[PDB]
Amino acid sequence: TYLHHIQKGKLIQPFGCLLALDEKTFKVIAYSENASELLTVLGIGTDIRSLFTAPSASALQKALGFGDVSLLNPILVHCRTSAKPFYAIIHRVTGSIIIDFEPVKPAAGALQSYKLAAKAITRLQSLPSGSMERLCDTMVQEVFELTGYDRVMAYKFHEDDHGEVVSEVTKPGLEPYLGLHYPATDIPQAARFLFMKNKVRMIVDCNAKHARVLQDEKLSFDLTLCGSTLRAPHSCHLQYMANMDSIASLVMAVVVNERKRLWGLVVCHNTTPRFVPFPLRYACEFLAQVFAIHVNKEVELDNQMVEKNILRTQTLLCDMLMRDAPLGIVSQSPNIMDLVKCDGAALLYKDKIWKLGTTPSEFHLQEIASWLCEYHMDSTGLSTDSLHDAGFPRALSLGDSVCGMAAVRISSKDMIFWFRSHTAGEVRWGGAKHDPDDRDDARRMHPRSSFKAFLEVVKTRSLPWKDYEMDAIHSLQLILRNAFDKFTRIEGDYKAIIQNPNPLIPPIFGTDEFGWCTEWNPAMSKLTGLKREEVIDKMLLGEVFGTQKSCCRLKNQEAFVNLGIVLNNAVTSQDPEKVSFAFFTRGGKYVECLLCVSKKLDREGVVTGVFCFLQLASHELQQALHVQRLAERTAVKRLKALAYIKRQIRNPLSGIMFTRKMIEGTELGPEQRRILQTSALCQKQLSKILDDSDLESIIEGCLDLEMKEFTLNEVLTASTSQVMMKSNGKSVRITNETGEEVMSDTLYGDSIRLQQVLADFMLMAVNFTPSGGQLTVSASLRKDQLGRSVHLANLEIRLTHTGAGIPEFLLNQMFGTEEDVSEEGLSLMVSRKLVKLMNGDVQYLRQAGKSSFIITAELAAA
Amino acid sequence: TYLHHIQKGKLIQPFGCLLALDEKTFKVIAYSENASELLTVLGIGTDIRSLFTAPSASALQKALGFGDVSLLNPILVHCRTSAKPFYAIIHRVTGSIIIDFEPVKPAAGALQSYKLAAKAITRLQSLPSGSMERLCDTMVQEVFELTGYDRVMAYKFHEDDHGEVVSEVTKPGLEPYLGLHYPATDIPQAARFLFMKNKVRMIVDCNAKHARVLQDEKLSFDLTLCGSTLRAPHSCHLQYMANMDSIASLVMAVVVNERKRLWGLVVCHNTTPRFVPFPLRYACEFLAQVFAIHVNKEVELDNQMVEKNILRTQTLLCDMLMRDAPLGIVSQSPNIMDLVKCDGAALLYKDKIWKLGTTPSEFHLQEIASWLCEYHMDSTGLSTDSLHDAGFPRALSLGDSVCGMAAVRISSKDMIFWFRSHTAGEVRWGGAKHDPDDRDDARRMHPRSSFKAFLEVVKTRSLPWKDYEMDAIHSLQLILRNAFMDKFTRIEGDYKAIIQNPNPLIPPIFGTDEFGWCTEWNPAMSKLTGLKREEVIDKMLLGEVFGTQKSCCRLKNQEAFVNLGIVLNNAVTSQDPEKVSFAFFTRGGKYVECLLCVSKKLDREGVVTGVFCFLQLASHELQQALHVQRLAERTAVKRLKALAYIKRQIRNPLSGIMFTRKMIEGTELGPEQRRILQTSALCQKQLSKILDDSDLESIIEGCLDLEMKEFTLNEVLTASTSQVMMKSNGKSVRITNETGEEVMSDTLYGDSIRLQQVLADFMLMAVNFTPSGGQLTVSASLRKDQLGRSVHLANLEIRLTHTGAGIPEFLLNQMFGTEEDVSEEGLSLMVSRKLVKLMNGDVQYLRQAGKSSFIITAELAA
Ligand SMILES: *[C@H](C)[C@H]1/C(=C/c2[nH]c(/C=C3N=C(/C=C4\NC(=O)C(C=C)=C4C)C(C)=C\3CCC(=O)O)c(CCC(=O)O)c2C)NC(=O)[C@@H]1C
Ligand SMILES: *[C@H](C)[C@H]1/C(=C/c2[nH]c(/C=C3N=C(/C=C4\NC(=O)C(C=C)=C4C)C(C)=C\3CCC(=O)O)c(CCC(=O)O)c2C)NC(=O)[C@@H]1C
Repeated sequence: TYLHHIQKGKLIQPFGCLLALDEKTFKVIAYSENASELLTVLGIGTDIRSLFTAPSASALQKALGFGDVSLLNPILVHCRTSAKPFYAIIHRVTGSIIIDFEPVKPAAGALQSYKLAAKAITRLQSLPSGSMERLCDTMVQEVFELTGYDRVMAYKFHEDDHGEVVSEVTKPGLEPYLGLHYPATDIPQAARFLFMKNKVRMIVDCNAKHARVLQDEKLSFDLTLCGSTLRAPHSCHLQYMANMDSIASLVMAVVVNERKRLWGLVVCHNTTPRFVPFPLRYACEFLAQVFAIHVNKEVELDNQMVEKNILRTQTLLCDMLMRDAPLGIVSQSPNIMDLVKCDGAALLYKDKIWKLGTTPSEFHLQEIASWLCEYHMDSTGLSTDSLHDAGFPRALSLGDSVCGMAAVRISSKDMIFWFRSHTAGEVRWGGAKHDPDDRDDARRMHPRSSFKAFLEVVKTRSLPWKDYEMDAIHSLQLILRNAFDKFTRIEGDYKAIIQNPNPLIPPIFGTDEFGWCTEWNPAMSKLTGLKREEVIDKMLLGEVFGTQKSCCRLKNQEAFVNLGIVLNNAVTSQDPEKVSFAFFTRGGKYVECLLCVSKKLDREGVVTGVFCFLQLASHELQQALHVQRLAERTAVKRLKALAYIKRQIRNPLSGIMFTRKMIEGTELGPEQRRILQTSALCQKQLSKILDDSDLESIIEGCLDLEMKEFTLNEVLTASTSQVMMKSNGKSVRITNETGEEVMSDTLYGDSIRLQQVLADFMLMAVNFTPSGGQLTVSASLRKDQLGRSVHLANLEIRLTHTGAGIPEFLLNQMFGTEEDVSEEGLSLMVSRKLVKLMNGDVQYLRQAGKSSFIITAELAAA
Repeated sequence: TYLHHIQKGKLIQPFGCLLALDEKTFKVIAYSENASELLTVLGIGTDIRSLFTAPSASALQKALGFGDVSLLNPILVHCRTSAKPFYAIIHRVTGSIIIDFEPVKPAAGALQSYKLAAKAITRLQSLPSGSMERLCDTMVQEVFELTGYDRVMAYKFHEDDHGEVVSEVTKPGLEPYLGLHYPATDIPQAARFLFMKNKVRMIVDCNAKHARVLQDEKLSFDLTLCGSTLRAPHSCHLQYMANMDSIASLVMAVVVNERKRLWGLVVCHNTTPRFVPFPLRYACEFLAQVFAIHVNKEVELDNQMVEKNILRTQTLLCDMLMRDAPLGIVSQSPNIMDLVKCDGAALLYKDKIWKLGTTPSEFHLQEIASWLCEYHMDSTGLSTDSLHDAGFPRALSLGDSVCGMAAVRISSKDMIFWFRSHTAGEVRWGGAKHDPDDRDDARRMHPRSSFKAFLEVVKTRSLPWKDYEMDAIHSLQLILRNAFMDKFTRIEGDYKAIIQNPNPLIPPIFGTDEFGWCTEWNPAMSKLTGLKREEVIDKMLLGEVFGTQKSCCRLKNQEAFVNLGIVLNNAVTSQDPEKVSFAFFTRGGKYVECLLCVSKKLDREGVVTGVFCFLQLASHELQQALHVQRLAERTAVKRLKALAYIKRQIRNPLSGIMFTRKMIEGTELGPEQRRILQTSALCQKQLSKILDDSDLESIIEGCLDLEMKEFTLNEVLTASTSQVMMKSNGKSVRITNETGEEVMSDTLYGDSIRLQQVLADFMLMAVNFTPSGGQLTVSASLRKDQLGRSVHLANLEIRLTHTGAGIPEFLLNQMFGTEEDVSEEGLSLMVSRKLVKLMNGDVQYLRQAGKSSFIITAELAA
């Protein structure tokens, strides 16, 4: 096996010395070949104190007999002959305690080494939780500057033990490996087992004259070098790295629960032999642990969202109970589409179909019913990843517009559909497509010699239907049957995997106008142990949910008062009110749930009682809303100011609109009419900025552009108009030099947003240009040198000024370098991002003592 | 006694009839004289089914069998003779059941009764917590409009059982009772015991001639009337109410926990006889229960505020440990004055005195030091509310500047003092001072006839010294004495020499060196951890003292180990204290959840030499208070930065519009061109003024400063018209100014932008709700002859006009503040309401037949 070969390896990488001391007599029994030429007699049986100085021996011996030596590493020792600084790393092996010596090429202890990554941890913790891509990208970015390798990657393991690169930052000029998939056999289980114990592997150069550990034959024990930091990599990996042209590597390890699972590895490559000091490697261990800490939060947050999707679906399902059976679930605002994520829905009732979105034709839906009625008659529901895989003869007749389906037969020949469109199943492989039946074998020596990308075309399929999604469809099926259980799941392989669902209806209990209980759901009975008959007429507040001598017991008197308040506030507002409910069951179980209480309305429209139900949220979920509940009104109390300001700023903006519009009627000067056109564009800048409520609403998401005709002559004129008043006041000379043929180009990009981006960028030069200084604006389409045959475009704007350049603090705050942003540099961060959405990036460069804003943009048009 | 007299009372108020039925045979065992004339034959042995209609009798019979009959009260019944409505109040007594009937003079059950207080409940929960005065003030307001009594009071019970009025709202033209104290003799302990059972007690007529309840059953059981709502008030209290001139009363008992203590009472008075229907009385019971819960919450917040002060004192004390010298404890702003709430503090150290704040003279302080040197040798501390009470021979010389003092014996001659100034101890009694030697006497027949306020002057003392404040300064004993068994003498209230043992508040402290080994382990830490300092010194704090496995103190998991390392390294970089959570397992198994404060330790040479970690032990409720504070702060800094970007990026296009207007001027413009330009001018200043005064923190709750600028009336109408002309011209409504040519040409001086801003949104609110037809007319008037123009003032009247039904009042009343719903149309009017109101004017809607009109009158000068 591979593990047996790795643990029996007797070769070490020629960048250090490995001396092993006996556990009992505390003298060397094994040594590396290069020890004599690097530590200076090196013969076996000489105490280490002979080969070092007095402070080194005392420091080593004190930690030699320590309990756990992991934290004391690294240890700075000096040789007796020349006192050349060495780093000593000590790990204990049952055969002999092994010390690895690493020269200190021109931080002692675990805590001091962790300080090297302190700047990286403060960047990971100060991150918006929720997005795993941002967490992965910021971790690879930190390692890139922390270790200084040519290419840093985040290799994430999937369920099939194969991996995919989720993020990558490299030096410019290197081919990107982002998105590539690699076989599971590339990293065997021997390496996966050791990565949970070593957690850091470093290779200085894949072509090195390996040294030999010449342990004496008199040693009864089988000394192991698996845990050492100097272990020579296997010959297959040396050729594997040579094929990828990665001479040096530093592979990290991420373990979710330090149950425990190797989430992935952080791979740092280098085309040249690279050496990294041990404190940095130890620091990377801490950073990986912090990364694994935050990874476990993202999976928890994902688990919270899937719980909120169930809760939101439960809220929707209760609403569909009150609505009319055949047509109520369609006419209202929350449709059947909101129940299950879909691109369309249909409802075949009374030989009539109620299309609700991107659904097949009316004729085609009838043929869907014919296929369902015979091929899958036994099952009342069906879910298919792809309709062609199911066996539909005319799957291709309706095209690739829709390929998934989740249909349940409520009654007779009436069925309700749920259509899902296809997804881009394009996956790129690293040179070998992983397959389930491949297994690691020790006979293989040379790996694949080609690493070119493989484009594996996956058959046309939609997203797989989630397990919780299927119960939501089944829950509506129960609702519709009453208002008037085997499910087929053709997913993946062509196998009719029959399943039964779990009803997702919430525990529902109702009250009449006076207070007597009226309804008691079976889900309510199973949660509390009280049958429907025993709580069918007793008062809810007093006898059913009461403090003393009650069928269900509340915690204290506050619960009694709180329950009565909610049951009375329901009549005032029909909208559901969410409150925390807790009570004891007949068996003494303490349950914590979230109570939704809403009015019950009859056909006449009068209050006929209260319809309420509980949401069985988890303890972690309950605290999430409860904490947010303390600041829930902040979205209303504070929104008054934003709504008032936006409303109060809109009134005189309209006054500006009416005033200048009427000017066009009157007689105007020949060149004077041009002010109206410039003023109109600036006016539209106010209109669009008012629509954008917050910058925080665009940084995490994407601020959509505008597809409109647009000429470059006006925007530069409009952008200059904003900054002339500042420039004319504090003297600043401004000139524009742009292509005359570009005025008639009439580009298809956004005009108001690009004007805004250039407005503050041009303001930047004015605020830092000395009196009388210049300010040049340029433009260059360069349509003949970017491949305009394939529909694309290019753009560039230059902003040069005098004044020895702008200060560093304002300049550094762009590109998300410094976390804190000033009241002045935040706009530049938004402005820089606003051209990132335009496939461009702004840069700075100082030439001849001048400045330059190299802002680039691309016009994605067709 | 008083309780014995009440328990054997056979009189009831002539406001209803009382019928007592036996438990088994259900026959009338007792009745009142008024029953025959109110329920019609009637007598003992009469079945109650023969007094009402069949549907009503069965409803009563159903309630008689209910286990908890307080739920079904009240019950609406009708007499069979004439179907006269009645309310049945039922309560169970061991001897027999008692039924109270109440006439109905033009909600059945407890739930529907609570609906009458639903409006009052929502203005108690939606209250910003922190002060009991606001909660007490609003609760009195709820009962005032609900019950409609002449006056409503909040009577708080103090420790000595005497009461104090803490809140009061009355009908206009009364004598306020706020702040008045009343002796505990007024409310006997017998009445307090009954209030824990009968929450609400009502007296209708003070001079009513009670009708005796006849009971000639010759049975063993004695019929008690304590629980009946019809019970006759005691003879003494009947004369007690006559002196107060309060015929009717409605007292509500407030019990904090239902440990169970009567917090106080809510008293309602009415000069005329008053009747409150039972549902409102039951609703008042629910309101008291909600008030009781909120009172406990206010107490809990007050208790947490004390804990925060202890944590603040603990954090301050840790700084004094690192502070250099007894000279230094004065220099830095975290001085002794912040340690204890005091008006002054003086430190005596080696024949030199340092004073901070309001302290006595140099010479008097020396005698103060000499006074303890000859009076209180045994005690090392002192605490006197008043120095005159303590025994200073020259106490009067110090004056009112300093009256109280806390003293500390740092050394034989070293002393450090604190001073508190005299506080105005004004308490007004109701007419009889309450003395502790007063006991309830059952033989008393007439109460006091004088209720005028009697003012008792309390002796000149200071604020009462708290237990933790004397503890805080004792914690300074150990810190100062160590860096250089005991008794503390307290003089409080009556002259006494109480000796108490203080328990020092020094928090647990542990520190490490630059490598990781522990350097300190406080005795407080040893008690909490169970580990002696000997077993922790010279051992790694991370991994050997605090660690997951094989460690002295066991962390919960790898989460704590990583987090502890982060805070121990961020402290070196960040000198400021870091507030993080910390949990660890004591060797005894205790899971100590606490907060960790880490600050780097600086040597005298200025080089870092480790960390200084101390713990703030906080309850499970205090920790979440800071946790939600950060999350409340989590969206706080974001909106400031988000608004500062929207505000900054709207200013730039405004400068562009300003520049275009400044350049549209040209060489010269036509007669109308500059006029239409002028309308654009004042419209732009409205854009700038709104941005400068954004977020409306002042115009909504304060007196925003206005601008007095030479103004002309004619421009304000035209500029404000164009803002609303866009929507008006486009739709069916029209705008036509009323003839004011003489007065518009006439000049009045005011704030153009502020008046136009108010006028602009008032017209837009009009055009919006004009029902797609009719004309809008705006008029004006200048008043300088009708009002005195010799006062250098003038009156301006602006009158709008509608053509339609009229804006709804439930939205119009929102601008006056009566209504608060989610509709921005009323929000804008309310904010502008104070803006004109700031101009010594008012705004008034004036309804009419065809032409609904506004009225915007403001005070304008010249
Ligand atoms: C030999 C025929 C087979 C083999 C054996 C093998 N592989 C490892 C360890 C690693 N393999 C890795 C693969 C990658 N390297 C990359 O750069 C990328 C993607 C960009 C991948 C997927 C990685 C990483 C490791 C860990 C490196 C390390 O330091 O251990 C080993 C263990 C080496 C050792 O002696 O310790 C072995 C025996 N790998 C093959 O690809 C073929 C099938
Ligand atoms: C009789 C010699 C003594 C006495 C007896 C007494 N008092 C009560 C009940 C109350 N007395 C109250 C006093 C106040 N009333 C007020 O309006 C104010 C302040 C504004 C005060 C301090 C109050 C209140 C009550 C409770 C009234 C209720 O709800 O019942 C009683 C019990 C009456 C009964 O028959 O139940 C008795 C026996 N009070 C005196 O002042 C004299 C000394």
